[PDB]
Amino acid sequence: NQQILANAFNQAIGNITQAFGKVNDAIHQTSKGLATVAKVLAKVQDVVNTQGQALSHLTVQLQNNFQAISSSISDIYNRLDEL
Amino acid sequence: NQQILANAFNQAIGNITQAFGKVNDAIHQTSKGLATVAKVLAKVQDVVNTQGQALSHLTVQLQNNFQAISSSISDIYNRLDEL
Amino acid sequence: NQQILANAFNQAIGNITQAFGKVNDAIHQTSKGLATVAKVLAKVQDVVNTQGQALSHLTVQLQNNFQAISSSISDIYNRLDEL
Amino acid sequence: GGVPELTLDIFNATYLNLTGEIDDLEFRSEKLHNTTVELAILIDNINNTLVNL
Amino acid sequence: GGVPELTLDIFNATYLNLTGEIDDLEFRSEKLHNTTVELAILIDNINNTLVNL
Amino acid sequence: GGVPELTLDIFNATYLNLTGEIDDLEFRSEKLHNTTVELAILIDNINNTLVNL
Repeated sequence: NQQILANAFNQAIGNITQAFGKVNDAIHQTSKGLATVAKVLAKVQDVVNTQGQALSHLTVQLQNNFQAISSSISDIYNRLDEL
Repeated sequence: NQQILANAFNQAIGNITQAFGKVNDAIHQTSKGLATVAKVLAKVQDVVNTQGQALSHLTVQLQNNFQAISSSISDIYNRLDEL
Repeated sequence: NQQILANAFNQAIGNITQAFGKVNDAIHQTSKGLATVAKVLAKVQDVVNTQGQALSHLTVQLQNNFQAISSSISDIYNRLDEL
Repeated sequence: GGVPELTLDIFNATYLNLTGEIDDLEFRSEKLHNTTVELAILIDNINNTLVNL
Repeated sequence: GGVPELTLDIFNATYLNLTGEIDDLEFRSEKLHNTTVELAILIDNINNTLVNL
Repeated sequence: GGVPELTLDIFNATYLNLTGEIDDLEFRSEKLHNTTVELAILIDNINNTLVNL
């Protein structure tokens, strides 16, 4: 009975250590996974922000351009009406 | 022998509880990690969608503007040719 | 004493199996979570890249348009000055 | 000089809808939290089986 | 009035390439799945060691 | 024909700031790593309790 119990214990222990090992592997995988996510975020932030900045700058430029064009057209019509 | 086994068991149990505690900490960390990801997504979705919307609207506006400019230029040339 | 130890062991084992089961559920959840992230990334990449491409193309188009407009205006002024 | 060709491609936005995924993440994060609570219980239960012979 | 200055900065897109990371995630998610299968085996094995004295 | 209406909406960018979240992820990933080291220790400790009767 005592040897039986001892054998059971040993078997349980081996299996338990193996189980914990597997869980440790999983934890390792998760660690890696989160770090990857962290890296991806950096990349997205940068591209996204760059795009936003460009878009903003683009609209400012466009506003300037269109304003100039409007002025030009007005002047052209003035000249035409004087003609 | 029986006391020896009993001592082994107790030692195993303490260590096993500690191991499970560590795994629990890891699970907690993972929970937090996923929630953070969930939050980040919301942010990205919004910025990205906003940018897309603006870009779309911008092109519509630009199309209108260029159409008007084309018409204007055509009229100007008509006037010039009449001159 | 031996029966007592045996009973303790059995109790420990049941609880230990349950604990491992819970950890397994957590691992499953994590697996699912990472896959979801992987899918989300694909989506973001695509939208973001599409937007970037459009923006780039848009600026090229705009440059062409403005160049043409500048030329047109120059010609108009030439005609006006000849008038 | 004539009227210039001023073409401009309209951008038709594809909207990023991440609410399902969101969400799915949210669900996972709370399932993992609930697991932590159950695991705390089970750990104290394993601790209760220490023999005193 | 003369010809107007109509400057326009060309946007040179930097493309987001997430395929490696993708991928790496995919790999992690399947490794975790495989862990669940092995852990189910090991759990049933621990259950088999219950004594009947 | 008169001067054309050439309206253009200025886009005011909202910047994506993910540094806190970053970061928070980074912190989680290293906490999980440290857990792996401690768990390796505890596993070898459980292995040391095998009886030889």
